[PDB]
Amino acid sequence: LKVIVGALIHSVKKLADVTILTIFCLSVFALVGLQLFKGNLKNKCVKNDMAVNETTNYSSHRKPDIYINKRGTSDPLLCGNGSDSGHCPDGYICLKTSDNPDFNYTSFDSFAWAFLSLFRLMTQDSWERLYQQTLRTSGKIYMIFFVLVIFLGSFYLVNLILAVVTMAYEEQNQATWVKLKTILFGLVTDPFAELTITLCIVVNTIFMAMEHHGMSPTFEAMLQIGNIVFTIFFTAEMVFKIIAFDPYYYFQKKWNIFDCIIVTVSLLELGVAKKGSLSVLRSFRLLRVFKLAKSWPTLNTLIKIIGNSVGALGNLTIILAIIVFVFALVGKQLLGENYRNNRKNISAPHEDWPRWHMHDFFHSFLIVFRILCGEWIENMWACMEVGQKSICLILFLTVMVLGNLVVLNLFIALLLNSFSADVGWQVRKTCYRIVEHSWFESFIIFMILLSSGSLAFEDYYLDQKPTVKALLEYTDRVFTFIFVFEMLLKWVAYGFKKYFTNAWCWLDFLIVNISLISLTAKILEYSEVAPIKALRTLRALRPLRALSRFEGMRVVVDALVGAIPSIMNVLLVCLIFWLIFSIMGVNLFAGKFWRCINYTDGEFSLVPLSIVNNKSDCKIQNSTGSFFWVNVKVNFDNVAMGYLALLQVATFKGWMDIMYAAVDSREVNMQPKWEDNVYMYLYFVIFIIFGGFFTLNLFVGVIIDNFNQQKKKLGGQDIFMTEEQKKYYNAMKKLGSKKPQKPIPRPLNKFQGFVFDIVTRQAFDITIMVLICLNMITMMVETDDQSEEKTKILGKINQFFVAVFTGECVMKMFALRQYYFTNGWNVFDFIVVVLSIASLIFSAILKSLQSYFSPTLFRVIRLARIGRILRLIRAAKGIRTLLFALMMSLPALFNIGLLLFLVMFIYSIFGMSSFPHVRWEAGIDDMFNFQTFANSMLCLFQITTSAGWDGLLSPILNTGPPYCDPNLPNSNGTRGDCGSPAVGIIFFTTYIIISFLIVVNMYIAVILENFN
Amino acid sequence: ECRYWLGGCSAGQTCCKHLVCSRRHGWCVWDGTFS
Ligand SMILES: *[C@@H]1O[C@H](CO)[C@@H](O[C@@H]2O[C@H](CO)[C@@H](O[C@@H]3O[C@H](CO)[C@@H](O)[C@H](O)[C@@H]3O)[C@H](O)[C@H]2NC(C)=O)[C@H](O)[C@H]1NC(C)=O
Ligand SMILES: *[C@@H]1O[C@H](CO)[C@@H](O[C@@H]2O[C@H](CO)[C@@H](O[C@@H]3O[C@H](CO)[C@@H](O)[C@H](O)[C@@H]3O)[C@H](O)[C@H]2NC(C)=O)[C@H](O)[C@H]1NC(C)=O
Ligand SMILES: *[C@@H]1O[C@H](CO)[C@@H](O[C@@H]2O[C@H](CO)[C@@H](O[C@@H]3O[C@H](CO)[C@@H](O)[C@H](O)[C@@H]3O)[C@H](O)[C@H]2NC(C)=O)[C@H](O)[C@H]1NC(C)=O
Ligand SMILES: CCCCCCCCCCCCCCCCCCOC[C@@H](O)COP(=O)(O)OCC[N+](C)(C)C
Ligand SMILES: CC(C)CCC[C@@H](C)[C@H]1CC[C@H]2[C@@H]3CC=C4C[C@@H](O)CC[C@]4(C)[C@H]3CC[C@]12C
Ligand SMILES: CC(C)CCC[C@@H](C)[C@H]1CC[C@H]2[C@@H]3CC=C4C[C@@H](O)CC[C@]4(C)[C@H]3CC[C@]12C
Ligand SMILES: CC(C)CCC[C@@H](C)[C@H]1CC[C@H]2[C@@H]3CC=C4C[C@@H](O)CC[C@]4(C)[C@H]3CC[C@]12C
Ligand SMILES: CC(C)CCC[C@@H](C)[C@H]1CC[C@H]2[C@@H]3CC=C4C[C@@H](O)CC[C@]4(C)[C@H]3CC[C@]12C
Repeated sequence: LKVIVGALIHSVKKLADVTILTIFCLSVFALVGLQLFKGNLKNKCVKNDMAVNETTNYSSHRKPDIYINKRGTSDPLLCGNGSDSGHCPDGYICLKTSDNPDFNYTSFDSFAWAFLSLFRLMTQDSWERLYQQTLRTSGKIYMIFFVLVIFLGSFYLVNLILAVVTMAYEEQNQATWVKLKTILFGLVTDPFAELTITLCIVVNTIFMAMEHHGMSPTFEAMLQIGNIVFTIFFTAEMVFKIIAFDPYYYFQKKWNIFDCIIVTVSLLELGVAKKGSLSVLRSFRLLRVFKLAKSWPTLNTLIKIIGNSVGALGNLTIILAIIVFVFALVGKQLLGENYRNNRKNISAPHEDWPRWHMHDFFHSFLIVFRILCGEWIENMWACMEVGQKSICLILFLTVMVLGNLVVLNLFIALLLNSFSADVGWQVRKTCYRIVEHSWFESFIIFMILLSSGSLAFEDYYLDQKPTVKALLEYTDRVFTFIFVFEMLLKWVAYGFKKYFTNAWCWLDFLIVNISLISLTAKILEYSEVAPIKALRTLRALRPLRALSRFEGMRVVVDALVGAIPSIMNVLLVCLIFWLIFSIMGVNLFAGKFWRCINYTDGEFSLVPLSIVNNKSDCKIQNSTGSFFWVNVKVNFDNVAMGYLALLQVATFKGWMDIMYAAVDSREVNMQPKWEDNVYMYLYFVIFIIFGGFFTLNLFVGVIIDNFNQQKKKLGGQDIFMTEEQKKYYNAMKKLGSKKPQKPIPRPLNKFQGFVFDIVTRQAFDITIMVLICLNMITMMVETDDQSEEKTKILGKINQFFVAVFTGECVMKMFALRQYYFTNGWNVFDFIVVVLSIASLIFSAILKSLQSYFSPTLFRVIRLARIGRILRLIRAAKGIRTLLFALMMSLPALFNIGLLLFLVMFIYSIFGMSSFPHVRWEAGIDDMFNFQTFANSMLCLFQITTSAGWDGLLSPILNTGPPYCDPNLPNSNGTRGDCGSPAVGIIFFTTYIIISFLIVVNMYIAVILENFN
Repeated sequence: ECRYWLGGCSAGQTCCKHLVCSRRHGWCVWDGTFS
């Protein structure tokens, strides 16, 4: 047992420092959340008796809680009194209720609730829900807490966990018969021989990609005769190569035995099976794309990735499946009866069952798969509601902890075992000196940064701000004119060839062009035509000039462009591996998504099976003008819609809405029935395993080895860093390399004599550390519904601890003579004991009622005690080292973060204009919309982690009633309140991909700065 | 008539169990259950 004990201690030791840092940072941010947010989740829009009553209207007051549910959901609308909070509708007041959202489980009102909320924010599990609730109640300007806890903790700590796993493996690797005439007549090998087969596969897959829901019978006949012709072609090729080759030699090879299986399936289904959910076998012909792997090195790499998963690393891919199945077994046996009995509590209002249960063994496997995909909070809420809370808590976290690590561990293992093995000339010189001057660079950067910021103010409310419109209109005109003149100056100074062979001055040639055609169209006629509107929407990419005029921006873009061929190759291989699933899903679910609903109050009710079964039933039961035959917005109805559905399934956003429609689908024109095709969940589990794990592993590996190649080619850290930033990096390394220290001259004089010794004592420092520990637990035990007796005690203890800290700081200032100020961490202690003093004094002054004293300002000021626990970084050497690595990465992190902020700004200015009038449906709220720049930035920060992009795109996908309203009296601009489908698709897909790229850039930067 | 997993049919009759004839080309297949 000593061997397994050593294995366990090593396994924890590799993750010991990162785990301690995770728990410490999570506890600190839990304290921050508790202190700033507490009770604001109990802020429901409780109604008042607005109309007067002759007699008392509070006779009972037992059930006066007239809540108002949020439009499109069965959840009460949250609110806040702050100016930046969410405001109640007319006739309602915001009140402190006694219930938190999400079955009274999502709250910041206590230590444990805050810890769970911060853990969920770390794991990113529907964090945009906690984020939208908190910004609904506390206020928009509190988005800063979420940015801090997303960029740090979540992003950085996932980086640290991933790098710890990678370091542990790499360590592990370091430790490591007249017919013979007809037979030879064959001669299959020929010019264009295998390339006539490759072309046939390409054309056949292109045929299959043209199947859709609304296809003419002639089109379907033409698409079936083509499939018949290609079956004939493949059968021909097979028999003609059987006769040409020897009876054993042909079937000796797996690449010919693969075609044998494919063609025998194509024969034994196209005539021995119907398409009664068996169109998947009709889609077995798509599997012939494996042939192109010989001419496609990246496709061969992906095939080798899958094989290594099933081959040498089968030892770890059999562990994944077996732990999933064991979790499923235990979960079903423990909670299926509770799920069945109490399904009434966790079901939708119109369903007898919840969508996600653990009743069967299939559904328990499915919830375990969802957990490993990274969605556990909602199912944990339902599972805690129905079954025992302690048993539910243990299972869901254990599956999330063990299940996610082994997926990452096998991801890393697969990432190394499959990837590492005259007057004119006078004027020309004048222009040269003018444009090369030091007052022509800082001026242009300032102007670029004032053309950026000027775009943020052109919002929906710009109509309500009349003078701001003219101000912005003439700050844009003058800026574009000055940019045009600056470009003309550069043209006069340098050569046209020197201009046109640069990778940046072209970018700004294009921005100048779009701005100059926009203004020219505005001056001239046709300014109100759709092409000119399209040209004027492109003004959001003007901030790309700061991408050229800043050296860090130049460096980061050049670094990412150095990997453009690898990126494009992986894009091509991923795209076509996803084409197989797109066509397969289209064949499975093409046209089977539509359904009838009841449109009552912006709340859609699925008509029950008894009254409606058909597109024709739903219409013969259209007594009230509220029965609507509508399609699910993300459908497998075309190849394009199929791929937007595949992207949503891979990104795990919009995932459930597709998994439900596909599974419930019975047939075409026939009403969906609950779990009629319950085994389409297996289909989705197979496109997520393959088009998720394996394509992502291929992309990672390819990007890593491109960046490693560039790093070893340059032999320098300046992949993303600058020259001055490299010097600053050297300065920071020197700070870290400062191992020797000068011993302090002990004060010989009696004053400070024994004081210095008692201060520099190990007993003294351990006492201060444990005192910090008690103080941490003291501010940790602080609940919302607390007695005034409890608040007084907490304030008294806070004052005592502040006094003790001030005494220690003054004692060190006295005994240690300016060598206290010599040390940086001692300086941090001094500043965090002068901030605690200032916060206490300010709280006392405000409590004297000098003016209005909002409790939120008291909470903000009370955050100043965060230093008293941030002082504990010294006590943990591992935490100190990881924080030092973070500080080391801050140059490159700042560069790539500024690139990400620039892309956020560009997409924000895009959204502010393309989508202000879209109706609030699922993720768009009065707050989280694209009518003002702050709201746009809230949405874009949210979807930079790809969270809620389905919710923010579904209102865009609306094209008519009952979901939206063409011809709405107000908001006449965007055809009422219906979104542009193609524009929204391009926006959200390109944004999530482009930021997936830039986040991978930050991830690899942090990891390679941790290696050094 | 009643051709099990042969892809026959092509006539005015159907096939017995889990078997129905098809559209376009006339073949009766194991549509009801597995072949
Ligand atoms: C799942 O849902 C059922 C039904 O919605 C819940 O049953 C309800 O449980 C509560 C709490 O025990 C009952 O209230 C109490 O009931 C009795 C009097 O009937 C008494 O102990 C108390 O005065 C109190 O009113 C409630 O009556 C009961 N409702 C029904 C319709 O049975 C159940 O608690 C939920 N359980 C889970 C595990 O989700
Ligand atoms: C969905 O499918 C079709 C429309 O696509 C609906 O067809 C209707 O089916 C009902 C019930 O089978 C037929 O009623 C019939 O009436 C008499 C006496 O009851 C008798 O012939 C049958 O026993 C049957 O009950 C009705 O005529 C038929 N309508 C047509 C053919 O136009 C069907 O109801 C829809 N829903 C379901 C649940 O099948
Ligand atoms: C049951 O009857 C109601 C009441 O007429 C039907 O609602 C109507 O649905 C159609 C098709 O969705 C709507 O037409 C479309 O509306 C807009 C312009 O309003 C535009 O997208 C299209 O050009 C088209 O005209 C119609 O406006 C809508 N009317 C109302 C009052 O809601 C409903 O479709 C019927 N249910 C079924 C299952 O047929
Ligand atoms: C944040 C994601 C988007 C970032 C990029 C957006 C802006 C694109 C421009 C970025 C600047 C860097 C791109 C290129 C870096 C690679 C290095 C610079 O690229 C040089 C190419 O422009 C020309 O390539 P050649 O030198 O092979 O051919 C010269 C042919 N002429 C021009 C002499 C006739
Ligand atoms: C439930 C049904 C649909 C699943 C049946 C499997 C079908 C879908 C396909 C998917 C990928 C295929 C595999 C792909 C490649 C190889 C390697 C080859 O050397 C032997 C056949 C083998 C191992 C194939 C067997 C059949 C296979 C597993
Ligand atoms: C519907 C689909 C399958 C048919 C059209 C896809 C075509 C364009 C795909 C299929 C295979 C692909 C090729 C496979 C391999 C290579 C080798 C690489 O070094 C250059 C690109 C090249 C030559 C690819 C170009 C694009 C390609 C030809
Ligand atoms: C130093 C010891 C106490 C551990 C430090 C963690 C402390 C702060 C944790 C551990 C258990 C937690 C308590 C467990 C249960 C409850 C009941 C809840 O309705 C109010 C908060 C309260 C009382 C929690 C407050 C925070 C708490 C006391
Ligand atoms: C030269 C080879 C052996 C080095 C391999 C070890 C390092 C570089 C590898 C192993 C695992 C890799 C990480 C795997 C997962 C991710 C998350 C992904 O979204 C971006 C890339 C990123 C962040 C990779 C960065 C580089 C990485 C840490």
